[PDB]
Amino acid sequence: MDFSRNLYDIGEQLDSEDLASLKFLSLDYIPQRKQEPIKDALMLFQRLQEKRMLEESNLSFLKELLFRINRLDLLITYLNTRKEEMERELQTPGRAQISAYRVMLYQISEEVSRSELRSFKGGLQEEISKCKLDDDMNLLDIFIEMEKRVILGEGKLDILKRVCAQINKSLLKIINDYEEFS
Amino acid sequence: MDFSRNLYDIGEQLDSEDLASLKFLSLDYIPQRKQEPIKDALMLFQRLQEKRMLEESNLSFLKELLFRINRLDLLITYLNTRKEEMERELQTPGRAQISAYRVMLYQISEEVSRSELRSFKGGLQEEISKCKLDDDMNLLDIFIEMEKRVILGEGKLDILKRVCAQINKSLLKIINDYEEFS
Amino acid sequence: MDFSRNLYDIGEQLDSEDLASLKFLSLDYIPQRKQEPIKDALMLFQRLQEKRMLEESNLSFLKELLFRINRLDLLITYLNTRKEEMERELQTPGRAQISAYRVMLYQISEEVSRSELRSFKGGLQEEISKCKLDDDMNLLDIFIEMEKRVILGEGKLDILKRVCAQINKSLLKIINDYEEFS
Amino acid sequence: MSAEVIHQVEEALDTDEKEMLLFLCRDVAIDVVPPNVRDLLDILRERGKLSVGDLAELLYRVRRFDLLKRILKMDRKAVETHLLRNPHLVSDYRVLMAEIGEDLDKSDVSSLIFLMKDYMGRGKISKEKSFLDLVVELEKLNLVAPDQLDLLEKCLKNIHRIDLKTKIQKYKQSV
Amino acid sequence: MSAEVIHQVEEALDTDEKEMLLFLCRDVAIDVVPPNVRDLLDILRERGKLSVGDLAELLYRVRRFDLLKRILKMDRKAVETHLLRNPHLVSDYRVLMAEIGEDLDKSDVSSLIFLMKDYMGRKEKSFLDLVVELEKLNLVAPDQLDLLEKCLKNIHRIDLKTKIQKYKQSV
Amino acid sequence: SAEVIHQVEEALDTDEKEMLLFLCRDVDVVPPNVRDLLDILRERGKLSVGDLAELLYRVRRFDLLKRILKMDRKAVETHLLRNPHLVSDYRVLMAEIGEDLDKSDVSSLIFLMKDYMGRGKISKEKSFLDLVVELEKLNLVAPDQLDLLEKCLKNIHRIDLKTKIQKYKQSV
Amino acid sequence: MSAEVIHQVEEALDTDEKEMLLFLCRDVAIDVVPPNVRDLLDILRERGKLSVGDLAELLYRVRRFDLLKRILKMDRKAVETHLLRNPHLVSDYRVLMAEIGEDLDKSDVSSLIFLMKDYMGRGKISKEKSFLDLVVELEKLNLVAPDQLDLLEKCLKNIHRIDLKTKIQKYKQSV
Amino acid sequence: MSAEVIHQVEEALDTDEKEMLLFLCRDVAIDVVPPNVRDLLDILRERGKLSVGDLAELLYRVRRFDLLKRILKMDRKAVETHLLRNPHLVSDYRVLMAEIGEDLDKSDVSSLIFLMKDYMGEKSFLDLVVELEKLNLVAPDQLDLLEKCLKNIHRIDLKTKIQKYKQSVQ
Repeated sequence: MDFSRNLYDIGEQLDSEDLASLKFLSLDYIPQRKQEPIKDALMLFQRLQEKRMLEESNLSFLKELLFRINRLDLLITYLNTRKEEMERELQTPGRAQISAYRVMLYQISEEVSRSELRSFKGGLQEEISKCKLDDDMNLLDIFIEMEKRVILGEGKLDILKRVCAQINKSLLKIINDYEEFS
Repeated sequence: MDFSRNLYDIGEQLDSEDLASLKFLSLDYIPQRKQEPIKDALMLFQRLQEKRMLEESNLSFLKELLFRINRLDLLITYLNTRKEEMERELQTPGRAQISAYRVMLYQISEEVSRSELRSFKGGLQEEISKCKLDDDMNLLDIFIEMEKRVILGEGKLDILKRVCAQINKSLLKIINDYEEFS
Repeated sequence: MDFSRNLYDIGEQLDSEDLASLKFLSLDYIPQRKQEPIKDALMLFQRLQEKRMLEESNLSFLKELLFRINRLDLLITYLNTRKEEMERELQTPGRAQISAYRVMLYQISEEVSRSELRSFKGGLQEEISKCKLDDDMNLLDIFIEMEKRVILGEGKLDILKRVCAQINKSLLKIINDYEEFS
Repeated sequence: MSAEVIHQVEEALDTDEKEMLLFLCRDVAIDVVPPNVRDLLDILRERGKLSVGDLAELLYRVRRFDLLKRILKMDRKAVETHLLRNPHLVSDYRVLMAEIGEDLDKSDVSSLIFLMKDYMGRGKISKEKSFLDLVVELEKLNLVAPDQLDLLEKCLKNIHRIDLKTKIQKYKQSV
Repeated sequence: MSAEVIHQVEEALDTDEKEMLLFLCRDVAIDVVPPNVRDLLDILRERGKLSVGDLAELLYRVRRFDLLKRILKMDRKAVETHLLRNPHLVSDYRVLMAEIGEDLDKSDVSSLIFLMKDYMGRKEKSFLDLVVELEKLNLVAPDQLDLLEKCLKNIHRIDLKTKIQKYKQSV
Repeated sequence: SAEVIHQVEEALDTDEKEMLLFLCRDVDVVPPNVRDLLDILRERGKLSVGDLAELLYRVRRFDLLKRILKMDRKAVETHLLRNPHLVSDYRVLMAEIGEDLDKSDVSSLIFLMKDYMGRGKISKEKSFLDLVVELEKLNLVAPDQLDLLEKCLKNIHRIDLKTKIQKYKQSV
Repeated sequence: MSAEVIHQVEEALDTDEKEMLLFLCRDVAIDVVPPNVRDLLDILRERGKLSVGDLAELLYRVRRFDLLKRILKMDRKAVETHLLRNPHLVSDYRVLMAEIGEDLDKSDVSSLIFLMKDYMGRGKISKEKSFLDLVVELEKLNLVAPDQLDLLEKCLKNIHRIDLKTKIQKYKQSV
Repeated sequence: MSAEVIHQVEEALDTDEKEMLLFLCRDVAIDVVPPNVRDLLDILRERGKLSVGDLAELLYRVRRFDLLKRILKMDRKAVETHLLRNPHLVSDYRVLMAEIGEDLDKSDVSSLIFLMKDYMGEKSFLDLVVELEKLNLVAPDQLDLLEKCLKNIHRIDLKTKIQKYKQSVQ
């Protein structure tokens, strides 16, 4: 049972914030209904095992998830893989199992402080009511809510650019880089 | 119930800052998942008890923990142990259950003022995102975040030396002494 | 509800500095864990009430505490008690529940100016870390830290005399008077 | 009336005013205790005491006239005129208590709970509770009554606020 | 008496007062454990141990005076006189335990549980549940109360120790 | 075989079993027992290895497909490319919609649809499939018309599901 | 038309609607009361009082329109028009009772059985009961009648429900 | 030993105590599994394995000293002396398993279930123990698997308990 022990050890090192980030990044393969009762890494690992995306002989998706959240130490401590190999594998086209849109959204979320979050919520007071986007929700929840009303998506990004222009311009640089990827 | 009462009385004198220091010093035996839902010393003592590193007949770890954070009044009052005994015990190899690297990190944390902390953050701004530039961040959180991205391993100290060279020479002296001990 | 109303009236007059002084003066009856979350006189009064040291039948403790902080107006207004009555009560052995150690520490802290405080801190840089030597800390914090590090106690007073010998002469007289009384 | 208007009203109301809405309907349905806003509205729908006028009055009480304009398609002048010529769904005592609670900050509830700690205990007031919750507790202890406000007036005088005492005097003398 | 009063009482009470009522009535109906307040009140009515005065006294113990004002059409003076004349149902020990549990906050009960973990074999709980568990292990009895006194002394709560001493002086 | 059926039925869940029963309701009255359902399916002769593979693919359980049926995702994809004999696209769309709703959404839906359905029928602790079958019995939701479902989804402020419905309409 | 369609309707109905169908045809079945739906359908077939229109009415009264479209090949409007121009197998009292029972949950039926446990046998209702069974027991004690509705209205108002009371009053006014 | 005694015992016990007692009497259920605790008590009384001393022992092992003081007219000291004098009805292995299961947390038991799910094909620890015994993996003589898993989940106190048991019994 060495594999299960390794998975449990990996899951032991993830707190609430990292689990939330993993849940948001895995929205392309886990629907909302199966994601609501998830509160610990073991449930998420079971869900991944259900679709045969993670197993004894297939750790590529787990490596990608752990690298995209900048938990580099867990990659080498347990999975025995360094940063250079992960970058080389990911840079190859057609090998990434996560769309660049989700990665861009997560990276934008990571680079916003609390005051900037309040500014974002205030700038989103026109299209969406302030009550639905109060102080309780964080940036990822706001992104999910925008995705729900198809105001933000793969083909539509104008509202996001206009809102982000008020706060900073480096975020616009990230969006432009993502566009250059397409 | 003298033992439990003794532990409760000891825990009564540890405030929030000392609790955070104790939590940081015990990362080698308590993973992040258990670390997160702790807000008082009693939970930490229970967690240590469950690992059988602190019990009725064994109190070395508690004495070491209380000595490392420079709290000797509790040692001399509720445990009847003085500085000389602890120093002789620790000088003997094979009796220190805390690696010298963690102690060095904690001492550097104690040897930094607010302006020097801001300078430290500005120096680390290059390779670490602005998300860790929060004013609520302390030096221990910065050290943990550095350990996350394998830039501050026990064998990798070049970044720490380079950043500390812009603040003071005492930090470099401490690091050099640790490496001389090796 | 005369008793609670009088307690609230007494707590209304005090400001933050007097509250901090009282919090320092109440170390032996309220440990650090209960001491820190106090932000107003009401919390301290409630904690004292839980310990059955401040009630309608016995109000000598509050009178002594107010006399210590040299607030005769509060005693004459909300308690209508003369200073000489409190002096006579304190003259009786065993009536005062506060050890003379804290009284003499507060008396020493009373008569130190800011420049003399900085000189005092500079004279004790050996046994005190730089971070705890922050300029915002007053003499009471220094005394608390010295008690914590087991360098200044009831039975040992060498370091205090050694430091005070280079600053003022009246402090040595106060220490000598305290020693002669005991 | 319809379910859609009820749902739209529910989804557009913040959690801050949910407490006031729950407190205002205590007298309307005191035989039952409602858990949240949706269940309370469903209960009033069951009792048949919910209509356009009553809902307009309730929305006017909480000062959310924009919802009245957008959803109820009515202005506050019309509902004010209607209420002036119709019996009140909510007692004036409840709206007075809500108005007094709205004029207080977090530094006053601590003073009030400290003044009257003898009747209650630490466990009951351990959590942060607004003025409405403390008033509900006092009513449950039968210390405050619609025709008996002496204790609350005394406390308000003792907490160094006279304008609220003037409002209490106005309410007592007007009724 | 009639089921209307029982139904109104069940609807009016909240969960905390429901738990307190269950504990207060636990001693008298110690033979059969009641699942809910409804079944307990039905059993009390059937056994003949329930009357208007007894129900009023129970509500007074739970400290819900508006219910007496509204349902039973009584004021606290009448029920106090009835207690003075009619011998009470709930013992003084139960009301003393309720009084002690009233004043203990969320934090102190966890510390007390931690202190008592040595004697007891074993989440978040309430002081009523803790004292129930202590009574089950035959550690706290209406005559044996020294253990609780010591454990309250060690937690730095002297008013509750004074209350226990006053109760012991009562008997 | 026969033991493989028992192994498959022992590793499922209550909600998954309910979804499977709802999917198989297309082909009389559905029994409440999964083992009885498999027995009846084998008796009717519609049961097949490819059909069972497609059925398990529709519920996203590829691990069971490889563990018991010795087939991969590509095999069932090719079998679907041949023909989807067992189930219809309408039930697939219903299941896909039902798997993208959380507890708050179903609560709002059952609150809004209290006019058409009595309070006793809905009760509580019900999933979206239960509401779907309740509407189907009343002949309100069917492949021919989806106006009520579309309006209900519009009211609860979820337009992506409306786009899914429009995509299904344009596909057929 | 035949017994095959009768059996098909029997097997296409779940257990919950079996009780409703049995309660609907209690008055018509005057010889014996059957324990299953198939026996009742057989009794109607033997008496000759069951036809396409009668079966359509029975299925429409229980709101199972899909079976009518599939088997009977009729929609809601056609069967409504046919029933409005033909004698009714079931009286309005039975359908009113069914509609009243359709709007109650467990928390309300428990309240009713607890309140009315005294009037009927305490041990008679040891088994779990529903609203239809409660009405059956009430009629067995001759407490409720097609012309007597005061006790039912009082019991409904006891649990603070006015909508059903308004429906009962409307039915009384119509007759 | 009257019917009222067993009726009161069955009525006063709680659901968790009922399940623990049902597990603890596994050995004497060779004839058939008892669907209910009342049936188990009736079988024990009719089969001669139930007595005042035996009932006192079972009540002692479920920590219900109030019933012993009130119903069976006994105290802890007397029943402990009887336990010392007479051989135990139930082997200490079941008691050790029950004590271990009484200490594990919900999160810990979920993690243990996830770890052990590979060997086998929400659930309390007692359910996991009976499921494992159904697979003939853990027995009162072999405890390596459970000990290793408990060490792997960073709960070493229970490992020490199991080692002490192994030393004591043999």
